[PDB]
Amino acid sequence: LLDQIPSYDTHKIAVLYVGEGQSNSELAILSNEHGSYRYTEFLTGLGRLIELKDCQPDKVYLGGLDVCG
Amino acid sequence: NLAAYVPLLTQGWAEILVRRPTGNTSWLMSLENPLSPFSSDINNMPLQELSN
Amino acid sequence: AFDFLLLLRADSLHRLGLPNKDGVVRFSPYCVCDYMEPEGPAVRLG
Amino acid sequence: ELQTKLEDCRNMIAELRIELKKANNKVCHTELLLSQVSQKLSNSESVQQQ
Amino acid sequence: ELQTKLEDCRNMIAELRIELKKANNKVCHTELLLSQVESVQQQ
Repeated sequence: LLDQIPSYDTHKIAVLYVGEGQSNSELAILSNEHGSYRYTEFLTGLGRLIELKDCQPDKVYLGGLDVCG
Repeated sequence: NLAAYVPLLTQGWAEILVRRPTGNTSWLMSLENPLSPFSSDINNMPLQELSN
Repeated sequence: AFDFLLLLRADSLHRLGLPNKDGVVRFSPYCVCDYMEPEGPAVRLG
Repeated sequence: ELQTKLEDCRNMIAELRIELKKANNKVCHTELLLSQVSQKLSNSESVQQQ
Repeated sequence: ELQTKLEDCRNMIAELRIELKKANNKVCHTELLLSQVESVQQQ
């Protein structure tokens, strides 16, 4: 169990893209599959892009994202 | 990368030698901790260490 | 006068806008922030 | 009527951006695939010499 | 009318054309893939 307490502060940060008129629609924000080009480029700067099926959650913090895809 | 991977490979190797009243014990040692990509020298960080 | 003027805004196609009676900005199709230099034909923007 | 045209064009733009997401996701996927291939080739050369 | 025609101008003239250019970018990186495309470790 201690080995499962990480040696580093793990943080999980949500990222949401709000399209036109979705400022008050949770279901519409969550339904978003694409984003504006600026939003796509903004995502690329957040960190390393890690493919989940290659990740080990003990080594790379996935925050609860499933490896299975 | 020729000047990089050998120094990266070696610098975890060590010997701890305990001299005691009854003798000396020593182990050659080699760290399992890799060099941190986030805090090593920022000139170049190739993954050839893991390749070897 | 400043309190009104400083609420002037514009968009990526340069159309100027001011808050309406509800405080929501509308952008004009006829007024643009582009400094026009003085130094059939379509509608001429201001 | 022009509002109907606007909603039609917005539907078209939504499907175009779905296509953009599909294309960019394929770009990311095959970029990671070719990155893995490059790593594999370099590792293979080093491994043969080793 | 102002809002409808202005937002339709935005869509059709900026967004639609930028998306066509992004489809061009799609085929560009697809060409990158199409042009960019053993067990010795055991021993």
